[PDB]
Amino acid sequence: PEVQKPLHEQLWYHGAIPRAEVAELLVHSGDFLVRESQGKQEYVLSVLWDGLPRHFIIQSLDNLYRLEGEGFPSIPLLIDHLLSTQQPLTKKSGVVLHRAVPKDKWVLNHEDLVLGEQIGRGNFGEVFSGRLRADNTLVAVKSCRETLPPDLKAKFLQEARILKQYSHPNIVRLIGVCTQKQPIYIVMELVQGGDFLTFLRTEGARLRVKTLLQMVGDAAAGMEYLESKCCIHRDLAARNCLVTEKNVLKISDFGMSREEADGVYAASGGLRQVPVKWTAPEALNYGRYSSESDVWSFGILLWETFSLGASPYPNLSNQQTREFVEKGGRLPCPELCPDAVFRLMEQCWAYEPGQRPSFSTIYQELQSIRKRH
Repeated sequence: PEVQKPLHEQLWYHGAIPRAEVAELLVHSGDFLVRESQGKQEYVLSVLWDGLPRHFIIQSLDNLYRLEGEGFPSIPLLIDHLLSTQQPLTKKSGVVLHRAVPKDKWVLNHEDLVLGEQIGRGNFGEVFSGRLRADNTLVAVKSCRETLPPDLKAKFLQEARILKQYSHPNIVRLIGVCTQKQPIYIVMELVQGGDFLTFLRTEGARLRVKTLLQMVGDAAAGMEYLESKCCIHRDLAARNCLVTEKNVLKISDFGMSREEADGVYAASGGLRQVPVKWTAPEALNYGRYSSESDVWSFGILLWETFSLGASPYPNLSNQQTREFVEKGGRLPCPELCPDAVFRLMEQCWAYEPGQRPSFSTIYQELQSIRKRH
């Protein structure tokens, strides 16, 4: 029976989840969960009341857990008491429990995972290879440095929030989220061939034009899917795409990605290390991100592909690149780039976002070009 299970096996115990996720989960008055305060090193009962989460420290003495009333030898017993009696958590607050909010299917225990070697560094910190102990599934593990500013750490679970919703052959699969203890991890499929930029540079002259077109076609299919889900990626670049053992491309690094039903994300203005040279002018100038700015990014990706991993605007700083683009400046046609592909790239970088092609158009055009290779 449930109440006899340890706290760490309870459906309504959410461990090290951050406050922003708590606020997401607590929807109706009386919705609650129990978690660990990483700072205070105490258990906390978080409950929605008058529209906002309220956080109550669970006291312990003589191995009995309590608030301002009776004590119990376990937190599940305390929770059962409060729920069954409908007693306010404190006389002063009047807060009453109504509904235990359970973990979703994506939560993974730390004990389910073994971390391997570092494979990358992202904006939040290191990315590791790893394995699931139950079956030896190889995984990629995204971590978050503790010293990052609170406002940025609050964005760490965005990649998981987004990828939980998706399933497509050209988008990296989420496996789980390790939020029951610190350190918190996001666990994804391991795409064994690594990043596409390194692939282009390493395999270089071995790659046939037909293969290059299939790989950017994969990217285009991934982007068409994301658009269909109202997802604006914002960080599309060759180095953020991964290559499988069979040279299938998958889009990765969703940390910046935003879901917007009406198709436009207005940036905070506070983003650091913005990928300027991959970003559309309206996105930088006015903070307007959309699938149309992702199309701009896609044009840069196409340039990266057909240059076999050249660095864009190599003789310009980020500020100089913005000034260059405002003057009409664009990247030159790579030697190996078919005329039709360059024409498409040029359309991706139309100054006005409304003049850029759709991802469906891009995918169909790339496919038609490949069929003559």
